[PDB]
Amino acid sequence: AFFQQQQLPAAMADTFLEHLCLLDIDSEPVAARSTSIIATIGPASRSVERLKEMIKAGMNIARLNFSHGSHEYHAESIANVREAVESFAGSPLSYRPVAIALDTKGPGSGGLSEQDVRDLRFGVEHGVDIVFASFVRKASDVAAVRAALGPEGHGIKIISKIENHEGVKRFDEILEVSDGIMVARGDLGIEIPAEKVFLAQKMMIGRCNLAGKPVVCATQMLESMITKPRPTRAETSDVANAVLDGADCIMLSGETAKGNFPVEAVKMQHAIAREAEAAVYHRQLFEELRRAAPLSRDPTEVTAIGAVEAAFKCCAAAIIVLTTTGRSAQLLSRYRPRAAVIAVTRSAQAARQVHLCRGVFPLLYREPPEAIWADDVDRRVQFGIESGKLRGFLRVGDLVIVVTGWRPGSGYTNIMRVLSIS
Amino acid sequence: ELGTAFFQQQQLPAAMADTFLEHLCLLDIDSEPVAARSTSIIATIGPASRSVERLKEMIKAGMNIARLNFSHGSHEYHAESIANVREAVESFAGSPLSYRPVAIALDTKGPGPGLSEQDVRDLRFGVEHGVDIVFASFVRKASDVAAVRAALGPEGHGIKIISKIENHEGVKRFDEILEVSDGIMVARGDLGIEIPAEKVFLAQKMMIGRCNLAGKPVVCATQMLESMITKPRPTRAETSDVANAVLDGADCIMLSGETAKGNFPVEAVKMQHAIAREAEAAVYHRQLFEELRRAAPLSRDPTEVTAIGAVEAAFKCCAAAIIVLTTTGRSAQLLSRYRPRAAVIAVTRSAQAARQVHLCRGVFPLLYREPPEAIWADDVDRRVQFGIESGKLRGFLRVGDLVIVVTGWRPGSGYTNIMRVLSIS
Amino acid sequence: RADVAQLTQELGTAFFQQQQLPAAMADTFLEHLCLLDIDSEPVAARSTSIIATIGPASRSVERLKEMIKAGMNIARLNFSHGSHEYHAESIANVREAVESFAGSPLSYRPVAIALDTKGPGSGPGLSEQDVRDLRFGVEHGVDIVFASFVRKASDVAAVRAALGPEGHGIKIISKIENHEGVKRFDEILEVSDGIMVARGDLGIEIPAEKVFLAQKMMIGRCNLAGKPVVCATQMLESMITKPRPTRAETSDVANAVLDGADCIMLSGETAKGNFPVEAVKMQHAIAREAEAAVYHRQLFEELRRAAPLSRDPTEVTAIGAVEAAFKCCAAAIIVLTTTGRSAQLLSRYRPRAAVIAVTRSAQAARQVHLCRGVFPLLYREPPEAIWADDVDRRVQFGIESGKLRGFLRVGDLVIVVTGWRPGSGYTNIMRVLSIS
Amino acid sequence: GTAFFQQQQLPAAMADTFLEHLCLLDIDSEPVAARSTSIIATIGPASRSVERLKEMIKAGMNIARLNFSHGSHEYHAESIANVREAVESFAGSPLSYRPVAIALDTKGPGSGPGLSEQDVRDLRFGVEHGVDIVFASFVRKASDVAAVRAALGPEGHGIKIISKIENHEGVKRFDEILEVSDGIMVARGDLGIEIPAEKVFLAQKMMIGRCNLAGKPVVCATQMLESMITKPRPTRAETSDVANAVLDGADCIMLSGETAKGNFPVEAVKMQHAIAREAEAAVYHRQLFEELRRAAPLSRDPTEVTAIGAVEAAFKCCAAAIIVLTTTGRSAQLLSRYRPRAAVIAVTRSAQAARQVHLCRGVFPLLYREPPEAIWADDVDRRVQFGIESGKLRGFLRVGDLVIVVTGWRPGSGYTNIMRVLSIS
Ligand SMILES: O=S(=O)(NCc1ccc(Cc2ccc(O)c(O)c2)cc1)c1ccccc1
Ligand SMILES: O=S(=O)(NCc1ccc(Cc2ccc(O)c(O)c2)cc1)c1ccccc1
Ligand SMILES: O=P(O)(O)OC[C@H]1O[C@](O)(COP(=O)(O)O)[C@@H](O)[C@@H]1O
Ligand SMILES: O=P(O)(O)OC[C@H]1O[C@](O)(COP(=O)(O)O)[C@@H](O)[C@@H]1O
Ligand SMILES: O=P(O)(O)OC[C@H]1O[C@](O)(COP(=O)(O)O)[C@@H](O)[C@@H]1O
Ligand SMILES: O=P(O)(O)OC[C@H]1O[C@](O)(COP(=O)(O)O)[C@@H](O)[C@@H]1O
Ligand SMILES: O=C([O-])C(=O)[O-]
Ligand SMILES: O=C([O-])C(=O)[O-]
Ligand SMILES: O=C([O-])C(=O)[O-]
Ligand SMILES: O=C([O-])C(=O)[O-]
Ligand SMILES: [K+]
Ligand SMILES: [K+]
Ligand SMILES: [K+]
Ligand SMILES: [K+]
Ligand SMILES: [Mg+2]
Ligand SMILES: [Mg+2]
Ligand SMILES: [Mg+2]
Ligand SMILES: [Mg+2]
Repeated sequence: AFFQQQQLPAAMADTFLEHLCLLDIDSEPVAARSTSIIATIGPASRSVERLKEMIKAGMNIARLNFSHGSHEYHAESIANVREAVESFAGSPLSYRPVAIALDTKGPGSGGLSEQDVRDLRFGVEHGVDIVFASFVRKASDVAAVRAALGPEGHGIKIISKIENHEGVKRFDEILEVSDGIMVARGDLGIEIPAEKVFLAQKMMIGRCNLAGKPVVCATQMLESMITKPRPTRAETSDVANAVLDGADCIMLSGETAKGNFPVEAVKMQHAIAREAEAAVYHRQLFEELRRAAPLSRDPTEVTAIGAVEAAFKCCAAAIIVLTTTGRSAQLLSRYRPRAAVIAVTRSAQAARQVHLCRGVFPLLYREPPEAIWADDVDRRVQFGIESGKLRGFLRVGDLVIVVTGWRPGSGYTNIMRVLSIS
Repeated sequence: ELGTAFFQQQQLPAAMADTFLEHLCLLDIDSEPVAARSTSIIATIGPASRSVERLKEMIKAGMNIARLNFSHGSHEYHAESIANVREAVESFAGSPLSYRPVAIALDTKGPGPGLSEQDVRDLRFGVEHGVDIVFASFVRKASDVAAVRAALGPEGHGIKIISKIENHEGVKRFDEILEVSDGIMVARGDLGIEIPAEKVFLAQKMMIGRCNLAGKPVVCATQMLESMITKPRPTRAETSDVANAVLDGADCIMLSGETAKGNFPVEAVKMQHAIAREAEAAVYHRQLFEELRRAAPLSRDPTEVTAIGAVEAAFKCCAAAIIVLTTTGRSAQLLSRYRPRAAVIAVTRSAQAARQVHLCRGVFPLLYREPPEAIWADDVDRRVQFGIESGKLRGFLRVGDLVIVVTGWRPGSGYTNIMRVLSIS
Repeated sequence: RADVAQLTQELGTAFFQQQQLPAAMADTFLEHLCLLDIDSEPVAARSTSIIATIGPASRSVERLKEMIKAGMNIARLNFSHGSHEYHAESIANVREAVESFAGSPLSYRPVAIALDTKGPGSGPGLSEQDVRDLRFGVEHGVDIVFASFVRKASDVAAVRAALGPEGHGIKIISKIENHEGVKRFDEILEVSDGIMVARGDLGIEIPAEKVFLAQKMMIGRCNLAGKPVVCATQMLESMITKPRPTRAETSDVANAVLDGADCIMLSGETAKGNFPVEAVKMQHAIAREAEAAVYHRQLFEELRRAAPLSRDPTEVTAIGAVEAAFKCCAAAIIVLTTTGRSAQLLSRYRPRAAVIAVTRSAQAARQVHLCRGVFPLLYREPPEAIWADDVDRRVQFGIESGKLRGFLRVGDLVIVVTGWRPGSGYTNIMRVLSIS
Repeated sequence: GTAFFQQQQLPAAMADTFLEHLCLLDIDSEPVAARSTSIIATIGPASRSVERLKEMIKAGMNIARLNFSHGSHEYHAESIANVREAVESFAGSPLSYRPVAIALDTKGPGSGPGLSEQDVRDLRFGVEHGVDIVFASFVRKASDVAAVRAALGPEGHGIKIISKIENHEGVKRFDEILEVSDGIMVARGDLGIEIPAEKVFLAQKMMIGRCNLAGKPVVCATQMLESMITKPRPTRAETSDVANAVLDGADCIMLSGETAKGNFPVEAVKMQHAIAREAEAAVYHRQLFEELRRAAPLSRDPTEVTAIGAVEAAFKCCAAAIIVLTTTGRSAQLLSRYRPRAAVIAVTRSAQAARQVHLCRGVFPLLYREPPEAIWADDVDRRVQFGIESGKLRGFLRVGDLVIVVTGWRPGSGYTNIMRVLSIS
């Protein structure tokens, strides 16, 4: 029964053609949904009660579109998101962190506009986790956004939106200085021929996967759901193909901001992403990512590849990793393990931000500390196991890979352990 | 010899990549497509696309197959649509650069326990009106195909039966259906109501993969550019869907309400043409050819053996075309199954085979009507030169190019066994 | 170039020109061959063990010390000739030469003692002389038995029974020397600790032109099973009388290593020849060149694809450790082992990094020479009060001994493999450590 | 049949990995194909008798090597006459006649910087006596090859120059030497004294790999069966060395003292024949063909394009043979470079080309002696039928086998462009 589920016959295929031939509509997905969902907050999704339903449906990142609405409007949206998120904090083993992303208005006819400087300052003051920087055309645009965030915004992730020909042509220099990328297909589809957008999307996703940096696919993914309860056949195909392409996140704009079915749009992206993740041909994907990732003398990078290899060898249900900044979890995610990456962190901001990385499930640790550091580490690993059992990731008898470091503080991950559950 | 400009076009840097990941990383929006569009476009005929003048614009835009939906309209209405298609097609007979065959496909209303009475009558209408293809609705098992075949009667055994897979049973019994069918249509409209909407992409990719393995045509259909029924431009999901159906391996892509009743039928055809050309250049031929070769069983059939040798030879020299002489279309179909980048120019005396080979990706039919030469070898050479001169006129070939030529050792269908390398003079 | 660019700037272009590294980075086996370079010098310690047959040319204590220095790892006693008294004196001379280097535990070289049986002769199974010779082996503490003319699984069960309850730790290496042994190979390998491709008799029992097929098949199946395989007989035959071997002989040694042999053997070359020390030096020089020429990119990929999924934590840790070692160009993998098993499971994935096996068992230290790339370090300190401290001291002993021997250098990365509790069978941890 | 797929290591040939290919090698799986690696035997006192030479031709000797380091011109002229007399004693049965090449191995430069005066005289003797090949000793750079070519004069333009790599400089300047040479010899005797003995296998494997990539013949030489100079059977290292030279990709294997002066010249040839047949069946063609195709550059030469198409077609149908008509041997050499499992039966009228194609693995030369037919197409057909009749008599072909036939569009060398699938009747 285990080997009939989650497209495992198609996963064992010797060629990509045979993998396609073995895909089975009756093979049910079992793993938790790996690709994060970004939902744009607006009149249709602003209330606390509506936001609770969207969190339950699968929303991981709330997007604030600063092209419309005042600072007062956006501050109320942020407060409503935080109220809905904290309503589930009473059960720490099941609590789900939700990131808040600020999407800038952009440069308009201008570099960094004066409104963007004020909006970025608002973001830092309100503790946003991510900035989706509009119309990034070159590396100096990213440096300007970074400078506008100041010393208090050092920890905010900058995701550069590629929306025109120049952004595509200067992609490598933009990715180098960015934390990640958004394929902003709306403007991209007007700036370059509509029939070429799929080439830009596939190229950018491939380069972000190679760099190990998050990539978001955005705009018109389930467009018809703004007025209709069910999407078109092209829309479900688009969501599935963005996941198969290698996107870390998928996005909803008008579908959740102003449409009549915001919760249903989130549920639809969740249902498609789960099916598409099981249909990923891991045999070729892992081989290619492993071959292309450069040789490294960084112990976190070395431990990450060893852990992902070990996970595939034993069909590990999960890789439990301790992380301060999210970096150790991101380096595991870049190798696209089938095993869920359960990231145990004390940082509420890192817990929200790791939603940008495919297959990272953040757990915010709030248990009393242990006097002995080695005992504190072990208690965090047991917390990952207990949350994993409650959420359906793990069962007694499963094997897990545990990734830790040799001393406290960020940057010292160097250990991988094989553990039997219970 | 060819220049650096040649190797920058048609996604050639991405084509030379050693891995699929590197192939994706090398895709370039500035690398322009050069080859002729190989995925056929099926447009549904209706009130928005029935007039002779509108049909001429749709042929110019790229329509290769006209679909008649027998779920609506009388026999008289469909006979007038067929006459209008034929009138629009024959209006280009004066210019060899513009004349193109257009297939006519009858899409049945569907089943009741067996073949419905209306389907028996509609299939008989198809034979009487000389249709080329039947898109058989709601095929659930091999006996449904046998019933459609029997209803094509004494005169219509040459009509191609494309089975529409629209429900759970058709998906589960796919192998037995494909075995007795000429091809398959992934009919996503009903399929998306019969099975969970989130599973349709799995059924589409599986059916396309199995048809590619079997060397039989597969059509991707329904809601590909849906928003274009009322809007002049499609959504980002719609252009992505068309490109991904071509990258999946679909031989044909289809338009339904977009051309039958929408406000922009010509624009919908133009959009499918533009996307398909871009997506065909983005196909990773290096892995695709290797996998089709490895999966295809060994064969002692000379047509099959010649086809793989010709496709291998075409890749070796960057051949502009493979010119094949065919009476039934079979030798061209066996070349098409290996997905050459070279266009397959199929020269035939059969008007029906010329229309039907539009079902096979990358087959460009040329209908030959000259009186037959007394010496067979001279008649073969005249048809090969007709393919070369048509290719020159249409932009496929230039003097100095290399072409692969596929013929047989004697007249009649079934004897293809020869592959030649010719320098265009 | 992007996959090695940062490491090339850090370690230098000279590092990536040595040990056939340009040929190692090739995308195809054909390109790997085209890039093999006679100017690319080997750097790694020799990983294929050398078995030398003891005889009149190599029996003295002084001669044995030179053979240990030249690279002999396993001493073979051929029980087809010589009395029990003769073989007991050979064993005592080997042990005296081995213990003459015990003064420095960090450098000392364990040497295994292997008993090669006379065989069944015209009989159907275990002969009476073999029963007596196997009892002599147990009484004299031999580490390995090379069982002659093994034809079926019941032959190895008979050898096992003759070793008695006190010889349970002795490794049984089945010699495949005839058609039946080749045809029943799978059942023989299943119950054996390893195999010897005994080409002398095999080349008379089957057509001489088919021996290479049997050798390549048996080496491939042993590599797939993760069990040691020895290539034997006439590898450097002309060196019995000449100081230099023929072109076919150097080729044969290199190809046995490239095929995947864990051990290579010398018979008359060391037992009776005029150049026993030179024959050992020649096998050492060829094996180091051939080990660097192994196409690890395809070999590692194929060993992972063919090896079934495992729920054994030692097996899971071993593949993770070998993958980590390749990622950082690790100098060594340091492993703690009681029986040798954790080191054997690392060895089956054929890492380029040396596997430094730290053990308290003198017998396991001798026996791990059967596994390619395992360098045994015998730890003699009494146990620390706290088990975690005792584990740490053994890891540090491997590091310090490694540095003092040129295996490790300051700045190198090392992979360390340990377990969660004392006793054999609990290896489950892999650590990345920087050498300071 | 199942018996067919159990022979010639076919279970090991179908393996998905090289490791699984090794695990499936079977000592009971008998070789079926004809031996494709040529055997060069050095002529000396043990192999000069016309009667002894007839036995060596029957045992499998394809090339007779004359070592000009020993013996006078008078001695070598008698060797040549004895070889020719033994070879021509079988000319009375044209369907079984085996051509045998004559190769002149030069003394070398000695302590000098380039072409010695004795080599100039020996090379002139070679041209005057019609030798087919020159094995040029101690080639260190491209100018050494040009000097050998100049010494052959205007009448020796058709002689093949095989450069012997015997020292460090030859290995380091390998690429420039291969570029101007017809092929290479890995001369392990001197190479093993000029560089450390333990590094010779690296130079051998590298040079064989680069020659396979370039599509040029490579010879493995010296001490392959050394102990057979005095003993009836070789050592285990010697049989392994022969098998590994074939597995490495050598086109030819050589015997020196084993045939020139030893007591078992015929047995040494029989032993190389037996080992080479076993080793050729153990070649992992799945990976080898894939890598040769991937590495071989794109080509606009029709002979090269036809060759890859023909080899691909041969693998698809398990063709018993590829029958090629050739004037210079070039069309057969281009087929050989893709290492088909099918035997390349090369039909030629050139006695010299028939002798020289023995340098290319898997090429079986057939010398055609009939004068040209009046109709060129009939002359082509008669030569193809001669290849079939020779193949049937020699055991290469049987009724029911498929063969690939490679011809050109006009008489004269350089116009091969046709591949055809033929059933043996
Ligand atoms: O491992 S992957 O999932 N590769 C998917 C993939 C797609 C197309 C083809 C080429 C082909 C196209 C269509 C075919 O039907 C067919 O047989 C072959 C081969 C492989 C992967 C994904 C993302 C990044 C790296 C790697
Ligand atoms: O297709 S071939 O015959 N390749 C042979 C080959 C040998 C070793 C390995 C590396 C390895 C892998 C697995 C092993 O078991 C093992 O002993 C060594 C991989 C491939 C071929 C020959 C020549 C040129 C191109 C191609
Ligand atoms: O992923 P990051 O940010 O590098 O954090 C990993 C760090 O987490 C740990 O596992 C635990 O550290 P803390 O006890 O400081 O939380 C460290 O050993 C390791 O360096
Ligand atoms: O593709 P099909 O229908 O098998 O037809 C291929 C046939 O066409 C030819 O090339 C030409 O045949 P005709 O002269 O009869 O048209 C034959 O030699 C070959 O058998
Ligand atoms: O390779 P083996 O024989 O399984 O030994 C590995 C064992 O060695 C250890 O690392 C140390 O164990 P000891 O303290 O008993 O020597 C164990 O944790 C582990 O189980
Ligand atoms: O291999 P080569 O030397 O190019 O010879 C191939 C030539 O042989 C032929 O098949 C037959 O030519 P001939 O009739 O002159 O012998 C030509 O058509 C072709 O060009
Ligand atoms: O800004 C965006 O999100 C877009 O243009 O798609
Ligand atoms: O009939 C169709 O085309 C469908 O249901 O998609
Ligand atoms: O016994 C042996 O070692 C042999 O036969 O090779
Ligand atoms: O000259 C030769 O043949 C050699 O040195 O091997
Ligand atoms: K915005
Ligand atoms: K219909
Ligand atoms: K013995
Ligand atoms: K000479
Ligand atoms: Mg935008
Ligand atoms: Mg329908
Ligand atoms: Mg023996
Ligand atoms: Mg020499």
